[PDB]
Amino acid sequence: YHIDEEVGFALPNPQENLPDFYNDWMFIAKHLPDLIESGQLRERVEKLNMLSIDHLTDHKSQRLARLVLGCITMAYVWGKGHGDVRKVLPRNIAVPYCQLSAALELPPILVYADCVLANWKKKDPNKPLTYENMDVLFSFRDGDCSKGFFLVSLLVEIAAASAIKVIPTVFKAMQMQERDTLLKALLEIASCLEKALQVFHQIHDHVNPKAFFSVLRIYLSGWKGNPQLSDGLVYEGFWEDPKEFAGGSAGQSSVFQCFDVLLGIQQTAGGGHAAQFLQDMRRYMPPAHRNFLCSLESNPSVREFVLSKGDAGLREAYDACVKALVSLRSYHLQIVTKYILIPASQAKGTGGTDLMNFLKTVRSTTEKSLLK
Ligand SMILES: Cc1ccc(NC(=O)Nc2cc([C@H]3C[C@H]3C(=O)O)ccc2N(CC(C)C)C2CCCCC2)cc1
Repeated sequence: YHIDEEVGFALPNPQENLPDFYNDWMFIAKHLPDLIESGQLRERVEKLNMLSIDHLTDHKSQRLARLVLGCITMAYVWGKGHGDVRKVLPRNIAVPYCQLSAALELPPILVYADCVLANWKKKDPNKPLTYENMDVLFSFRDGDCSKGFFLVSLLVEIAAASAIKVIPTVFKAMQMQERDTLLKALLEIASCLEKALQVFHQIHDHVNPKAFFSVLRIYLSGWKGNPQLSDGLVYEGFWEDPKEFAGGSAGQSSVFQCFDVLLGIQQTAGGGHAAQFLQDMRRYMPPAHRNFLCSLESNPSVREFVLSKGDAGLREAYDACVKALVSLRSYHLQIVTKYILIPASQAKGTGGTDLMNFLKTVRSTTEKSLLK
């Protein structure tokens, strides 16, 4: 399922340099701030040779190439970020990008798995995974707080990895009827989820709201229900008609969904808009991680097991997990207020109110699953 013990859904030790064959791509991606500002970004993209993807032969080089092409694509479409957009992606980016995206089974737009899960390095390999020892590989504009937003997102993923590695213990304990082992597992998950909540606080240290809202959000925006590209984007030379794809959001994280699925909280049940969105966002996750979520829904229910045993210790450990999720969602809502709602007050579903209502629906659905 391509889940790492240490960093979870994050790509371990991402690749940083492509083969020299792709130098022309890497130069543009590494210089987005200068090229966007000077107005050379679009000219440089339009001057690119067509580069075959046949020199990208392992998962790490393909993932780096997707991140490179994805950042180039956002810079090309959105430009300087003030409404002068391009609705046609030139063939010499669109064709290799779409081919690579098909091989990796991801849509041809920058997604969370590119610009967070694969967009990072350790400064010192001998030091731990702390903010001070980490950097991103690509940013869009000087002052866009991309390092802070991407790395804090990644730090939440790494924190969650401590809980994700316990999930097999949970199902093995239910299968083997190991009550004490299951109780310890559920409590360990809840403890890790509250430590993940502590990581959330780091966003205030590294991301300021004006920069995030007015700059970074622009470059992460997509072309699904977006009035600036109402029919989607033309991937020139690959598909004739434009296609719509959503921009990035926290709902693309597998961490956002996997614990609800583990605990039997049915966030994708029904035809409601929140459910449909979370189902649709699975298409924006790496296929192995989609598969992991699907396997969790097919396993015997943790929730029915705990409810069937007349075990107040099991129910409370389960409830500790649920409350931890509820806290996480509530802090998530505070982030929406500080980083979106308030900056806005001075694309369909992108509106801060729609984002707010979505998280409130999710948090309510989580609260409903409390046993007592
Ligand atoms: C392409 C792309 C897509 C997404 C992202 N990373 C992002 O969105 N992180 C995020 C955003 C919001 C706010 C805007 C509203 C939302 O999108 O729901 C709240 C919380 C978070 N996390 C932890 C934070 C403390 C940084 C998320 C919360 C769920 C688990 C992962 C981290 C980066 C690039």
